[PDB]
Amino acid sequence: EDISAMKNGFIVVPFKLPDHKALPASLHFMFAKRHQSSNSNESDCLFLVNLPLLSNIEHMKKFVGQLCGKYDTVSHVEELLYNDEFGLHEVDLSALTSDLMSSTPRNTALLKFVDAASINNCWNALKKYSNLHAKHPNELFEWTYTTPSFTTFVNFYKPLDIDYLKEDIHTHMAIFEQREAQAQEDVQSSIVDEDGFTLVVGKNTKSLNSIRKKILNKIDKKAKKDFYRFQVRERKKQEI
Amino acid sequence: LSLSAGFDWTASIL
Amino acid sequence: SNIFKLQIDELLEQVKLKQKHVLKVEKFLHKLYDILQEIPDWEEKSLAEVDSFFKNKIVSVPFVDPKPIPQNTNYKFNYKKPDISLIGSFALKAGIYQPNGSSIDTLLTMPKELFEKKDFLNFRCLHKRSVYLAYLTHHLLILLKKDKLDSFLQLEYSYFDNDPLLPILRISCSKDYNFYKTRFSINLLIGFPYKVFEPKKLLPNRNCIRILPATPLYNFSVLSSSTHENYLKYLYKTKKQTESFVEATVLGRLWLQQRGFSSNMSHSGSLGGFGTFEFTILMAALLNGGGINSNKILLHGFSSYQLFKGVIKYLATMDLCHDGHLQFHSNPASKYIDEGFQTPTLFDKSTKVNILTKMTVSSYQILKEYAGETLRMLNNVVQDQFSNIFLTNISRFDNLKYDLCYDVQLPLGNNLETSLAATFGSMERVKFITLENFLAHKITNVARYALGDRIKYIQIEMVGQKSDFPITKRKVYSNTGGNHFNFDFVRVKLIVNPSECDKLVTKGPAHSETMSTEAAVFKNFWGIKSSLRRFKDGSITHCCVWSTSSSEPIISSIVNFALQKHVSKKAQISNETIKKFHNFLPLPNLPSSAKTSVLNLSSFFNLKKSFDDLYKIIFQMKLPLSVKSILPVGSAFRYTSLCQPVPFAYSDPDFFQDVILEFETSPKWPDEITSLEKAKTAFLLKIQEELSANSSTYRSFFSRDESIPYNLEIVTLNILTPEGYGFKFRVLTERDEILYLRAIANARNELKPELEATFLKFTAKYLASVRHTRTLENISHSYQFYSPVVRLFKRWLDTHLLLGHITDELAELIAIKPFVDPAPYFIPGSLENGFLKVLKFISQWNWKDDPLILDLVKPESERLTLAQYKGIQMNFTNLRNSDPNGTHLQFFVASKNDPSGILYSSGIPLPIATRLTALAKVAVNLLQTHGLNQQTINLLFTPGLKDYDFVVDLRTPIGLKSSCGILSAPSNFPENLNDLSEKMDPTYQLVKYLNLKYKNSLILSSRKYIGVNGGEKGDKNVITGLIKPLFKGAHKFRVNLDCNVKPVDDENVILNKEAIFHEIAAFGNDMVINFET
Repeated sequence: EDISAMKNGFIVVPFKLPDHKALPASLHFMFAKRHQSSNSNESDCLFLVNLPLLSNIEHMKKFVGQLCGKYDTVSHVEELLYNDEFGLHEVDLSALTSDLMSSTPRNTALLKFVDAASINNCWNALKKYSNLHAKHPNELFEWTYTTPSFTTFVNFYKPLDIDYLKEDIHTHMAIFEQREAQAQEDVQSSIVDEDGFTLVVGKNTKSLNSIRKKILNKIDKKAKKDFYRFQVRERKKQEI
Repeated sequence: LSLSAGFDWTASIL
Repeated sequence: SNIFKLQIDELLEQVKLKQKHVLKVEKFLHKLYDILQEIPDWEEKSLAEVDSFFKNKIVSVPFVDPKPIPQNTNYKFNYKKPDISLIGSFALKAGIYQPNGSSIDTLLTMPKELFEKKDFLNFRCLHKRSVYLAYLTHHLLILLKKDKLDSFLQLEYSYFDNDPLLPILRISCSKDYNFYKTRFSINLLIGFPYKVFEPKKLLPNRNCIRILPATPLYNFSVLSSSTHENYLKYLYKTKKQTESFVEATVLGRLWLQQRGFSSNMSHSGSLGGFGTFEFTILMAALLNGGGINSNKILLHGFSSYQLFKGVIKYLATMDLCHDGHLQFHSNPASKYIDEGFQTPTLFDKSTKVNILTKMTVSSYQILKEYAGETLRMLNNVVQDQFSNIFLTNISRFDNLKYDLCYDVQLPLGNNLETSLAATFGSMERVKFITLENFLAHKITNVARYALGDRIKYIQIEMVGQKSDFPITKRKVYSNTGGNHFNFDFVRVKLIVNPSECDKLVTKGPAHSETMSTEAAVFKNFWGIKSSLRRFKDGSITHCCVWSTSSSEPIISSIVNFALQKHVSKKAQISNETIKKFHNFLPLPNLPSSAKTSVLNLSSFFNLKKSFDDLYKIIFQMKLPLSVKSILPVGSAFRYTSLCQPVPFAYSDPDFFQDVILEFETSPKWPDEITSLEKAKTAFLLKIQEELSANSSTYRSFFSRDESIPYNLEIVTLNILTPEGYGFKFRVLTERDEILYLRAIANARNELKPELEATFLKFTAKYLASVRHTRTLENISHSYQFYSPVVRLFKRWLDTHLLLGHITDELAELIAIKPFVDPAPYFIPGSLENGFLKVLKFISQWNWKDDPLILDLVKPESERLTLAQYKGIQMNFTNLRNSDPNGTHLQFFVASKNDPSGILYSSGIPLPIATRLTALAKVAVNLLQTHGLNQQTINLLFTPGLKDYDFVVDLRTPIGLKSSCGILSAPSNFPENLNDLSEKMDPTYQLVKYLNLKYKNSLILSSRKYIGVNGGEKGDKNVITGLIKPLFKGAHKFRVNLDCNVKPVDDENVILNKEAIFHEIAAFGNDMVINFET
């Protein structure tokens, strides 16, 4: 309870659990640290650990909301990156099999903010929020665990809308055919290097990426033991 | 009553 | 062959007796011979005088029934010094160390002067021998006291080979002459001299009990009693001529004992009659001939393996009971005669003794079966069979050996009812000396005749029969018997024939203008149940008709009616163990479900007929690519669904049945995975479209599949068939397989093990799944009882929350092993015998060092050859080399479909894998400690649920049992297909997702089928969890902790159990009811 920050630097951010009849002041804790990265998409992010079940951005929009109201700080969360609660998107099978259409830890995610003024405002609020558990646990915020995304996830057995699928299929093939057409023209366009070397492309070849991968993937019989004078002299040597 | 077996996590029962 | 030969040697040395105990006992009985030499002689005495002489003595003579009365006992009694000699396996020095213990046989030969020529009549020789034994016991007892050995010697009578007519004195040592540590038993055999009685008068056809009917049992008893030393001499000559005789002898006694076969009498009911000396004398008979041309079948130069093989082949194929018998000369080449005596016969012309007299007809067939099935294993070259042949005891449990067991409680059991005693009569006392011998024969004939072809083999056992009785008493005393009948109750055990065990009508003789003798015995036996019927073929035959039931087989009704009508109208016949197992199988909600037999697959045939209707539709439909084929790959298509298919019962987890659709090979398939699978949905989307237009009576909807990891574009078409069945369709294409191989090659070295796992699940559903149905569906037919046992086996896994981690196919492969590989047992022919066999195998399966490999073939091609066999064995060693402890892989299940052996047994957590063996072990131990009974079965099918760290109870809003098609109900599909989810159980999906998030910390499991194991209304399901050792204790805090925890110190955290309970509760919503931690 007295613990506020982890020695490695991850601030503890408590949360109050619901009142459910099956579960008759149990809490849930985050561990958070400011995230630094030269990457633009990962810039202005807050590293979070031990996220609850199905924690979407709308959850983050709430809790920054009460923190903003309580501490009168202006903070906006732009998105929640690398949220894979079930590790489902860990490997991009589309990227591995081909490059067209896809040019590309656990129990943690990156919380992006709109600007640096928002994230440092949130971090100051988070440090104060951590101090509450030692002094006043009662005023601790309460996590909902009910969201429109949660209801859709809960409703596992839902027949898919055929009309939505029809449009999604149609757009995807239209894009893929355009990319496939462009790739096939590129290989069979008499590619010549800067110095006048003409690349070779076999017929039916469709992608230059394929040609590269083939390269990555990938005299003794005509030698005569008895032809030269030295060859019979050595044979005579071993003969006797 | 029931059949209850002590849970083994080292494959010791084998 | 060299592997076997060394395996023979290891067995001999392991069981070889320790020679020190030979000297210890040789020290004793050598001195016992001196005690005998002290015993004085006796004068001629009448029964009146010997009765007075024995009136006050503690000793009482073991008179054999009928005891000699003063009128018929006019012949006198006398004792004289016998000629002491040593007989038996110890004489041949073929003896062994037996943990249960062995026996030493010593013969005391009466002087011939104590016998008249016509003393083999009316038990005359029997009674004088009886007093002869008693006189020895009296003097031996006092002399035992004088030498001070009585402190540690206990004396009692016993029947020789459970022969009521040959009581003998049995000497043991209780805890210098103390031979208790030797664990040997000196038996004094009181036998007659050689050729006292004309053996021709003692032939089986002849009679010796005046009342004429022959007396084969008594004629053998006295004649065999007079022929002991001759067989002794006869066996030594052979022991010298062939060097491997003793080795061949010790190999068989293993094979006799493991099958529970002994030299004891079989007419009483106990299985036996073929012992070592039957085994050895068959050798010596064969070593001097045995063929129809009197040519030698066994040669003296043969080794132990060849000597054993010859007799097993000899007994397996030549018949010695009905058609054909063998004759030999102990004192002349043995010749096989074609004529048979209708009883097991090995005539000895030199001694005029049939050595198989004690061998019953019914037991002989089981002997002939056991030798034949071993001969097939003996000829086997692919697999080593030494352990099964010699180092596996099948005699432990009667249920595992015998398909059905029925205990018959006879009336008035301190003597049998007057009617039952009256049935014994005087003529049958001559034929069968004891009522136990006759009554056992009575049960076999009526039971054999009543069942007929429905059964293969029948055994009648007199449970609670004793063979040893104190010195103070004349005959064995049973608590129920009251000196009248030496048994508690009769147990009727069968080997059923699955092909015709469930036949509704028992066919009989054809009708004729004059009622034939076979028709005479036909109509009388079944009485009112007998009658005359006609059929479609136009044949007019006498037949009786029974009624099928889902709780008991037809065999239950036949034996109960047959025994009661003929044996005794008061008999009580009960087999509840069958009935409980039958009830545990879910009862489908179809018409006449209760009357349907457990072997009826009528529900399954109805399913594919509806599929065939859809099969015709899909083909005639025009598509951009022609249909290559539509392949059903479902559980109900392979006859393994736990609950039988029911129309409109869409709450069943197995309602939507997977089917593989493949089109003509085309070069236009997308080269990218997502475009390919989306292109597949477009093809399915057409199949939905003009199916809806042309066939509006069919309803359809689309669903997503996530079984294959990282392939999220899979969309399956669910068709709701008008007959009321659901089918799931997924499209298969050649490019799909190679694209997965492309992903593995392109994946980073660290990610390649993950991608190959994705490929493993893909082939498990698409490629290997097709093959699995094709073999099992064809293999299921001749294995009629495989479908019920695998369904009941699946039920047992679900009760214990194990199906969530075990794939459906693995449960089938483990469950088929007793069928494809029945050795050393037979193929299961009943639901309990098969199911207990599956549990027995899992209990004794050492999956870390022993692989499971099955020949999915029909009973005796596609059989595993030597090259294929060694290849799979090479695979197991390689995987175990990398994974010795078996943490990554536990069960290695392989076959022709799966040569890798990891296809259907990958991803199972090590904890769960140990549960299957741990639960199986305790179940076997429970059966040993307490016999198979109603209480034990109820335990076998109820879950403890206490060992789990935390237990979560759930209830669905509505009962799902009715909608699951289970009879303790929907008749049409809902108008809005959204309403299907409202009447379904999501807990299986709830647990699946929660494991993956908590894969590194927790293992949650639940009951897949809630309608079967969810109580009366089928709504109660339970989520049970386990905390791993690492996260159970406190850990230092790190980013890679990958667990929900609570800080305790500035660098220490502990598992967050309470929030996980809340996390489960919100995820469960209203279904969750209670939490037990």
